[PDB]
Amino acid sequence: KLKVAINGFGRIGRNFLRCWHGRKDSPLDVVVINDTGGVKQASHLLKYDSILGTFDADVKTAGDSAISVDGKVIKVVSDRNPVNLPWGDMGIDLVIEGTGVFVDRDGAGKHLQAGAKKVLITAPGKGDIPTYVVGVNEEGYTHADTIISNASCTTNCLAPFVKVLDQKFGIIKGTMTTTHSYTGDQRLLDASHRDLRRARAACLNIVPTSTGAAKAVALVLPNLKGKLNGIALRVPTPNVSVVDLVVQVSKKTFAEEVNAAFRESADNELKGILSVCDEPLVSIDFRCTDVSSTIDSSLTMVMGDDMVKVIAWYDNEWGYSQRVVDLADIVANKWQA
Amino acid sequence: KLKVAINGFGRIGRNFLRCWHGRKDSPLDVVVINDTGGVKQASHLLKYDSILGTFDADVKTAGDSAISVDGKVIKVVSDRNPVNLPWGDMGIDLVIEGTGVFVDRDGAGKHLQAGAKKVLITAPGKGDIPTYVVGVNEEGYTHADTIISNASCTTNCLAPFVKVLDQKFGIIKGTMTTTHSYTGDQRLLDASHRDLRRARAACLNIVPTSTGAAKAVALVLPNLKGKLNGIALRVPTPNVSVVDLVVQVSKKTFAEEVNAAFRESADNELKGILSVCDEPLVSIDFRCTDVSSTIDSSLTMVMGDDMVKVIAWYDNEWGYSQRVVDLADIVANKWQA
Amino acid sequence: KLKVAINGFGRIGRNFLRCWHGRKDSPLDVVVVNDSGGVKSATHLLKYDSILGTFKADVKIIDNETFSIDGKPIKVVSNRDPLKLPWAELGIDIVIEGTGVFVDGPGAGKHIQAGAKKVIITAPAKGSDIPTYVVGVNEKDYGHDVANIISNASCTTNCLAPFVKVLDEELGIVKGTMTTTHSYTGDQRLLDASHRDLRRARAAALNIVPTSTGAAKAVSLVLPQLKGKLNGIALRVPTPNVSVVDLVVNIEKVGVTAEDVNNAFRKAAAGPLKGVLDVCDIPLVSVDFRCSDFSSTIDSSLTMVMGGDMVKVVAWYDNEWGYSQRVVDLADLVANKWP
Amino acid sequence: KLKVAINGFGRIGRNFLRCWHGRKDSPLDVVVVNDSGGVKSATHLLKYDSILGTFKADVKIIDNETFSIDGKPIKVVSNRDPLKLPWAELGIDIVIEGTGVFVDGPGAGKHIQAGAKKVIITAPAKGSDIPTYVVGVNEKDYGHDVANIISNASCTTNCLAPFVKVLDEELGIVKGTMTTTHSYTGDQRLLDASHRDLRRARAAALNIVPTSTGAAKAVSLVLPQLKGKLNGIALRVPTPNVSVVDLVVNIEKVGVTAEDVNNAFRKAAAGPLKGVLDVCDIPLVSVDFRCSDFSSTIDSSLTMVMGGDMVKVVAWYDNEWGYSQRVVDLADLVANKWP
Ligand SMILES: NC(=O)c1ccc[n+]([C@@H]2O[C@H](COP(=O)([O-])OP(=O)(O)OC[C@H]3O[C@@H](n4cnc5c(N)ncnc54)[C@H](O)[C@@H]3O)[C@@H](O)[C@H]2O)c1
Ligand SMILES: NC(=O)c1ccc[n+]([C@@H]2O[C@H](COP(=O)([O-])OP(=O)(O)OC[C@H]3O[C@@H](n4cnc5c(N)ncnc54)[C@H](O)[C@@H]3O)[C@@H](O)[C@H]2O)c1
Ligand SMILES: NC(=O)c1ccc[n+]([C@@H]2O[C@H](COP(=O)([O-])OP(=O)(O)OC[C@H]3O[C@@H](n4cnc5c(N)ncnc54)[C@H](O)[C@@H]3O)[C@@H](O)[C@H]2O)c1
Ligand SMILES: NC(=O)c1ccc[n+]([C@@H]2O[C@H](COP(=O)([O-])OP(=O)(O)OC[C@H]3O[C@@H](n4cnc5c(N)ncnc54)[C@H](O)[C@@H]3O)[C@@H](O)[C@H]2O)c1
Repeated sequence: KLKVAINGFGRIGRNFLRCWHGRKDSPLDVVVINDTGGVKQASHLLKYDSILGTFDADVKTAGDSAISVDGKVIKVVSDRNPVNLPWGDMGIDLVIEGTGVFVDRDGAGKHLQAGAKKVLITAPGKGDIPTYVVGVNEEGYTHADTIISNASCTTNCLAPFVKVLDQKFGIIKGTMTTTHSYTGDQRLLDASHRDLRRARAACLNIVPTSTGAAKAVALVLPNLKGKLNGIALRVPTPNVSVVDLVVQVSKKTFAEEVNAAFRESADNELKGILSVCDEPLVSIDFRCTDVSSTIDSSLTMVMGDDMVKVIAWYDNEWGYSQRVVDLADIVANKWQA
Repeated sequence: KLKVAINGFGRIGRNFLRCWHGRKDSPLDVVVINDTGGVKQASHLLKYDSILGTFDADVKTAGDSAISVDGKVIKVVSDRNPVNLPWGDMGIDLVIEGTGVFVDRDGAGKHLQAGAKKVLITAPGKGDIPTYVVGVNEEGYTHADTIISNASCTTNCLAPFVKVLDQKFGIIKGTMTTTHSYTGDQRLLDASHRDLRRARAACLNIVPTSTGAAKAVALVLPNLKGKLNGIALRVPTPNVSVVDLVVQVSKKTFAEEVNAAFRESADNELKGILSVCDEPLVSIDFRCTDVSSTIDSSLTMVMGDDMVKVIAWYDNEWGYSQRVVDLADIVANKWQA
Repeated sequence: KLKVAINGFGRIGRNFLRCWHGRKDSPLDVVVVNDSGGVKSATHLLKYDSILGTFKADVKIIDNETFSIDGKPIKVVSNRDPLKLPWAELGIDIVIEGTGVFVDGPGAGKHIQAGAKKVIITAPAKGSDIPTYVVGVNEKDYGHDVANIISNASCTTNCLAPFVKVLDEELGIVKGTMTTTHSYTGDQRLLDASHRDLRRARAAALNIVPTSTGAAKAVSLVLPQLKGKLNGIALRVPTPNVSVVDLVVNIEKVGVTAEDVNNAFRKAAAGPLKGVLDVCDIPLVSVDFRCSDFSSTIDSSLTMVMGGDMVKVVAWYDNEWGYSQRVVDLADLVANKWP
Repeated sequence: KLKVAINGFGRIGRNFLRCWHGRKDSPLDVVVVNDSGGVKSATHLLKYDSILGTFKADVKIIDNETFSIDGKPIKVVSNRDPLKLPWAELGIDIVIEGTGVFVDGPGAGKHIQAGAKKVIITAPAKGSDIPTYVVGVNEKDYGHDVANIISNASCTTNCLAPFVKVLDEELGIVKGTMTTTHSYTGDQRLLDASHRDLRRARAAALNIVPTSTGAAKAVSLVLPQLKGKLNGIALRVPTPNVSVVDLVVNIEKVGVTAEDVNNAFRKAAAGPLKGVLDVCDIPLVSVDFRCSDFSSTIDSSLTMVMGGDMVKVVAWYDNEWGYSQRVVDLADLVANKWP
């Protein structure tokens, strides 16, 4: 219903719109997309995922500048500058930075200059930029929050339940890492890049790196300041990743209890946000899964009743896309205008 | 010099003999090999690694039942039963279980029945079976230790330096995991196996699993009883792996100091056993590396001056093979007979 | 509507059962599974696919000899012995060789002795005693009591046979030698390991593998007018699964375009070989055909001509999914040929 | 012994410099590198290869505009502007296009205006104005001041050209249409991403890619007697880095065996095309040829005949390593052709 716009049409926005069309009563409405690619090119592209596969809905280029989605036409634009983009023209309520380049307040500001109402970001807002997360700060979302972001799917996976865990026993501290799958942030072959690791081919190489999660959790949970500083392991898969973490909780306990509380939360509020998996399952067993998190209760363990190893997966985009969905819906909430 | 024999000629024994021929003054001498495969088949096989590549030495089937190594002929046998194997025939001093099936005392005992002097094992001795590790228990090796094993390369990587770390600050506890690469222990495609995870194709799928390391370290270090219980992550690479671990040490400190002590140890005794890597490096940057361990001092960190995240790599076989080499040499040591 | 039992629950059989439950009105009743792997594992295995994923419906485990799917229960056996399978007890009309073991007639007849009515081989019979029946090819030429144990060679073959037949039929093909791009399989070695064929013995995930395929014969088998007309070798790509082949042939026509043929291609594919055959036009790559019931999908922008008659062709197939459907509808025909 | 500067430090240029320092008596002096990537990174990049690994000797970084290798220092530039490269200052005789950008003559001549003496294109010239010189092919036919900016098409081409030439030479080839198995490269998309060609635009690591190659023309370019004689399309395997092709051709001979040819194959490969060409006999797979200086390696057990003259052939090559060596010895010849 609400007029939406996506920008920097990465696989992120692709899966995103795939969910949006697949979304049951999407209260939102994307109307245009920007990315360097072309109309039929992008249409073909999105028409076939390399993980889900083809789109279970005809998408043709309805017009040479727009594409249909079973008749649902959406304008396709291509530029590297938000001011060149029909925000005030199309009266765009919301632009979605997928380029990853407008990690600044200013970057989003360009869209507002071209006539954007609000700007949301799939990336960790580089600098003092708010990021709302379902079951986390989503209530802190105000309509005054016109410029807010979303950190890496990795982060968002961790945030809520580890919050509850600090709320369950009280996590004194504990750092992590993630089996993160590679991406465009890592050059296909060994090509020059800001990060040598990211510069590496890595198609056949595990990449050690980091993520703002180490602080993004402290970001979303100022309470969690410094209690965790985890790094990122870009793994040679293209897919959904799982996360490692051992924490130091204040209250002593056993893993199974933590797992039970996990299920409980995945019923009370983490329902739909979180799942608890107990079967022997691997990355394949978590695809197109809408719960941001899949607790491997079957394997989570605790050392000294305080040092709590945990296993839970998260889809590189699909789950993240769903996060984008419902946060955008929350934006449609508190949307008197 | 000492007459050696290898059994179950997995890629393990392949890389092993590749090092042995490449070994500078190998005081040992393999004379025969068993594995289900055939003579020219295996010769061709070993002649070309999929990681190092071809063998930098002509190997032909010197005889229809044996193969040369630049003229160094070694008998090739093929059977599933040690009693069918020329131990008392060839007067074999030592058989090397590579089959992984004789994880029992009894399994090795079969070779001794066919006339083996001692039996060494590339695998974690399933049950009460001694495993010696360089710089770890290798001194505890006695000539009376005729039946001793060697746990997974993963384990052996961890043991020595974490020992020193408990010897450096005093590791109260702390569990781990490893970016272990898949193997034959996991079915190429989704084929039936004892472990569903191991049963999984996993060619494109990270596998969560475990390893005796969680106890093998407590095994080799009874002092380390329960101080660590780490799991295994079989990653979709075929290659050298790296290890994750955060520990709880008694003495407070900072990572850089730990790294320095790491270098120091990799000079005093962990020299050749261990390296300290500070450059941004990935699995490719650790192949044919003889130090069992490559400390990523550049990335190791500590939480609360006690919770010590660490990064260090280990070659699936090559390094492990080297471990086999020098332990076998130690067997040639204390070898009055 | 007719008793069936899979003999060997290969990934092939997994996809097969996927299609069977995914079948509209499957005239056949797969009731018991053979694989020495434990029912809980099995249920897991099929319940968690790699190439496409979890069964898109429930699977449960009734008594751990005999699990269920969406309430519909399925027996399971677990053996390598043919006679030790309750073909007689379970009254199974048809054996589904999902092991490739009994590439011999006698090996299959063993299960018949164990009380089976018929056997189908989901593979090329190493002998010749067994009719390697193919959809759109000899499926019509199948007869009941006419070697009630019939065979079915590799997808590789089946993908190629029918349309190239139609090609030498409408246009006439002098000869030709194909070459596919097969995706690694269990016979290949995830890592260099003890194995007969030196090639697939290597670490599969990291090596294209030069091998051959019985197809070049199987096609001449099913097409005796193709006897010694086709050769071609199997290229085994370290990709999960996205079978695809190319072949240049000398046509017996005047030397016509390839375009016109692509027209005729899709025509027959839209004509007698509806559903069986596809000739797509969109420029697409491997993943662009996952889980496609078409035994083959040609793209026109690929197939071309060298010397008028020297003409090239490209098309794709899923070594199981399509092959699975092939098993399905042949058995269904068999069921029609069944009394 | 002659000034050189790589223009664009592609992985190609990385392997190239590996060979250059790995060269016995390289008559050429690569002194400065072009790539807008920072010298510390560069040093790292070359110092840490994937396909084979770290330089098997020291590499250091003297002043971070200008690093070193084993004491031997190397300047570096970092730009996309041709004129902004000190070809004139550094007095560089030869430009090594390692970007594929200036597939045009003029694009290369830009660097000449920036003070270069000659340009070589490590790629197929999109135009035709540039001599796509090839070892064992037209390398002898190269002349100084004869378009001192000459080109060199893909390894793909160069692998095929010379020996197939010798084949139509000793036996005569009517025609034929090849098809390779190229491995993904930077032009391909690690993940489905905005890109011109729909095919290589897809996630490379998980898709065989149907594409074509300028080779079928380049061969006709270098072999005008092959004008319109060869076609063939590029198959892009998500393989790490191993290049290999097949092709069936109709010979102009009586219809001889393939065996005899394999003999003649290795003969010429051992004859005029020593080092350049290989015809191996061991049944081998992709990895079995890593870092092999042979522009091509045939395996006899593969190449075959369909119709006497309808004859198949298989051989391999490293898209860079061999190609690198090609760049090396051509420049060395150029150096001999140099005053
Ligand atoms: N890998 C994931 O699924 C994932 C998960 C977490 C966060 N993210 C975020 O998603 C973004 C990357 O998306 P992706 O992983 O699909 O990669 P991607 O490279 O496919 O996305 C970027 C796309 O935008 C285009 N683009 C770049 N700069 C542009 C500009 N100035 N204007 C217009 N288009 C431009 C690129 O050409 C490309 O098509 C980043 O913001 C990243 O932080 C990605
Ligand atoms: N991935 C590794 O390199 C690694 C890590 C640590 C330890 N190990 C140990 O190495 C062994 C596996 O070696 P691999 O990883 O090279 O796998 P592998 O499967 O290649 O090794 C087993 C080999 O032995 C053969 N074999 C099996 N049973 C046999 C029998 N009864 N008699 C004779 N031959 C037999 C198999 O056919 C195969 O060739 C196990 O014991 C494992 O614990 C391997
Ligand atoms: N790969 C394909 O798509 C394809 C196409 C054509 C032909 N085939 C034929 O299908 C066979 C199996 O297909 P796959 O690729 O899934 O192979 P697979 O090895 O995965 O299937 C065999 C399965 O059955 C088990 N098994 C082996 N022998 C058995 C026996 N005697 N009784 C019961 N179970 C037994 C194996 O342990 C394994 O679990 C191959 O051997 C091949 O001849 C397969
Ligand atoms: N892949 C092969 O083996 C092969 C074989 C034949 C032809 N080629 C040609 O070689 C070119 C590069 O080879 P590659 O596969 O290593 O590609 P690549 O993209 O890895 O190499 C180009 C590198 O140079 C940089 N670059 C791009 N434009 C530049 C410019 N104008 N000035 C300076 N640096 C620039 C890129 O950012 C990248 O780091 C290709 O474009 C292709 O035309 C390569």
